[PDB]
Amino acid sequence: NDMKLAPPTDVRSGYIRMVKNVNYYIDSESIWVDNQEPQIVHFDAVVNMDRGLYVYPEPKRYARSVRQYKILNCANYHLTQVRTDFYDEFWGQGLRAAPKKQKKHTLSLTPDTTLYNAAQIICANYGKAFSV
Repeated sequence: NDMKLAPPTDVRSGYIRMVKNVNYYIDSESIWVDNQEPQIVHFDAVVNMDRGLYVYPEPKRYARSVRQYKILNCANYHLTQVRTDFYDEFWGQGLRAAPKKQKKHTLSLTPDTTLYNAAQIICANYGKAFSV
């Protein structure tokens, strides 16, 4: 209490920063385009946080960041949250802790949100070679 964090303002290489959330990044190495349907793209989002989350078995230990596995369908902008892991270092690495069960859901993305601008960037470089 309150265990606040000052998240890094220097962007680690390979990480693509979002406009709306300056602590929300796409991990560039993790991007995988689907072989069967090229419009489907899998990627990790990484969030460096404001406040340590004590999610670990040992409660002296707090996560500095989240790594979330996402699946994006560039045709309809449906975004599936697959998975979430907690890391004790920034940039989704370090000692890992995951929730007891994974909450999974698919959203239909709308304009003017962080996830939707993420999609715009992904689908313009990954699904296809350009935007429209």
